[PDB]
Amino acid sequence: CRLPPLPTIREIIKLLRLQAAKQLSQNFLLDLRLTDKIVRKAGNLTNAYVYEVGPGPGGITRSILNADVAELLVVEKDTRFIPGLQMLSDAAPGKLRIVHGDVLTFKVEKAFSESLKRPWEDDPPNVHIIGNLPFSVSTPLIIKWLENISCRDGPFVYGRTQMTLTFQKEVAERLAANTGSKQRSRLSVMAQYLCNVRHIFTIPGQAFVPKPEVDVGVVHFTPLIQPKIEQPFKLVEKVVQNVFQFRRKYCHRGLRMLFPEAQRLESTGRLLELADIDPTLRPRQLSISHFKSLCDVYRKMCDEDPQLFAYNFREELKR
RNA sequence: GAUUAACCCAAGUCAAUAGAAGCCGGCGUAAAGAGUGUUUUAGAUCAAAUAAAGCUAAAAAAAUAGACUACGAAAGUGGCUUUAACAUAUCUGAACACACAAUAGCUAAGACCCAAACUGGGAUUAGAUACCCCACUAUGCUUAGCAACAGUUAAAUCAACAAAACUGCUCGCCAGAACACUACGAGCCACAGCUUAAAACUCAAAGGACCUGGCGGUGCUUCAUAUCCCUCUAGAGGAGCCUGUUCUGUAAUCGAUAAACCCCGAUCAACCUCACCACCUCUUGCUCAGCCUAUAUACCGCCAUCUUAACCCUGAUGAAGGCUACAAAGUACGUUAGGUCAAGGUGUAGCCCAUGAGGUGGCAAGAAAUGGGCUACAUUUUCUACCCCAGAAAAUUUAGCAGUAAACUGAGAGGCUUAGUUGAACAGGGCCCUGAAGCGCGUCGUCAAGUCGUAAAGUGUACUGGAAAGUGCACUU
Ligand SMILES: [Mg+2]
Ligand SMILES: [Mg+2]
Ligand SMILES: [Mg+2]
Ligand SMILES: [Mg+2]
Ligand SMILES: [Mg+2]
Ligand SMILES: [Mg+2]
Ligand SMILES: [Mg+2]
Ligand SMILES: [Mg+2]
Ligand SMILES: [Mg+2]
Ligand SMILES: [Mg+2]
Repeated sequence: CRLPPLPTIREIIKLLRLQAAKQLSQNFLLDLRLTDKIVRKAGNLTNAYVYEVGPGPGGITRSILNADVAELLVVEKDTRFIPGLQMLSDAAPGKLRIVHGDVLTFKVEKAFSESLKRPWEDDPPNVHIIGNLPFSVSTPLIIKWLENISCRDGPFVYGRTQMTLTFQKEVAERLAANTGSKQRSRLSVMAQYLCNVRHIFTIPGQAFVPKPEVDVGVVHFTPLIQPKIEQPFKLVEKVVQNVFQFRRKYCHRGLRMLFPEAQRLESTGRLLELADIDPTLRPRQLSISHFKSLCDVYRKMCDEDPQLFAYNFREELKR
């Protein structure tokens, strides 16, 4: 399968009409070899349906097409790259389906046929997502898709679709952080009670043609058959955010803020005691089972008190 | 590895192992010396502070003085008054004694004007501003808790680099990488994660200071900037023939005349003749015949192409370096599948029932777009007399630069060489490129190495869920 040569940075500057190399405001991975590595780590893609986000110049696109995919849905925001992607599509007829639009609003649930939809408890449904997006867009995207897994909608109408996304090295570590680690944070819990998350490898900044001052991690997500917390996404998000707002103080200092001041002291204690959270646990020392306990007790407290779930302590400190 | 020869020791040789064999050397940068004061058994010779009360002026914390450099052990202290008040008559000596001081990180409560990591909300490109605006947390606040000392500048000062080297006297510290790596395990946790280590082991290094450089490099700056530009000046497209290329067409050549014609120049086809096409004939014949058929892709010739050290000083006699003019170390021929067989040769090959000699017919093209050439092209003209006061007729390109362009005459060897006459127009800006110097920059990556690809700013720490890095707090130049 012969494909067009990859565009060098010269052609890319000419294409974006910048006429210089220090005005891109973007970093491109123009190394087909690292992209081969990433597509290898994404799994066995033979006759797979790949939803590739943030195509850009097309190193990831070329790497994926080199693997024997069936359909490769591309979603590009910029129109200066559609010409190159159209040349790629013509070089490999029938495999590249290009679309123009934002990945944060694009509806993947209708993109692929309904004959690929496997049940949730069965194997991942032969539909993969691969992404090298701006880090300013991959974090909202992963939050949105985590909500989708919690609701079993969106890209996960086909089942437990696997994701391979590039994040910043720190963000990737935090996504794949263990209990007690110095990178354990909100993002770790939020990703980990819904997915098996693996930080596979780190690409140094020197490998990107405009070299960034950061490293880039590649992280693989596989939705879990049995989520570790069976509560609504927004409730878990609220609990985790209030726990982790004070990362270096005891866990109760952050949990007291879920309740109005009037009943802060007694309600916080009731929460902790109907859970079994030792109040000397600092937030990085809480496993997903501690958060499951807190979420269950908090769901109860909300269900016998309607006003609670909408409470925001800063809206009460304003007055 | 074998073999030859050599070397050492020798009734031994020498592989392994183990001993013998070593601190009066150093601690800014290589391993090793500061938070401050007091005391301490011994050893040595060197016998504008601080705390209290009160009080305040401009706008709680203190402009001017302060260009001052004082007080205090250090951290620190600079609004006014008053009261207390600023140890000690030799030095060294604390992990363990007493006082202070600062730096992290958490824990309890408390205040909250203001600011503010995180967290929400609003506005913005066409991955918006990461950056603007609003609100409000942690936090910033307040408590209580977790090398010394004395003398020297004499010497060769002087591994270098810092910060000129020194002695004496005392304490502490230092004897490769290695403040290496590693979780047998332990604690917390409670099946899967976090925190916590020395030693072995391995190696011949590790470490410190300095120097040369090299980029077959990168851009720009100014001017000399002549050729080349650009401007500017003066002429050069229509018509008729002849040539170049293309397409179309034929069996074929609208091809040539030391070989026709013409007898003004030239010329087209000529029934010349050679050349081409289609048919035939001749044969030992011309004369041991006949062809200009090839070759300089044979040489020669003629043109053209390309290539063509020493000495003396400086750095402590280290790598290393050496300039000032009102002068401070510098001086001494080949090459070519080249063209030319027309003003010229010396050879070599070819066919010899044909590459020779004849005969019968045909052949005589068409069409465009463009390239080139030759003629006539006038009123500032043409004809006569005269040699200048008469009468009759009717777009690219080439040069420029001066006796040049343009126009007009003569002489030659027989398209080329020389001698004359008349005689213009324009004449301003900038470059390529060498010349003359100056500044800066600059000193690539990756999957298994290429049979790989390509040309205000910082340092920490904390949080970060719109993180290709941002913000907050404290510091540095
Ligand atoms: Mg023996
Ligand atoms: Mg040291
Ligand atoms: Mg003392
Ligand atoms: Mg505020
Ligand atoms: Mg001492
Ligand atoms: Mg003819
Ligand atoms: Mg003949
Ligand atoms: Mg020749
Ligand atoms: Mg942020
Ligand atoms: Mg910072």
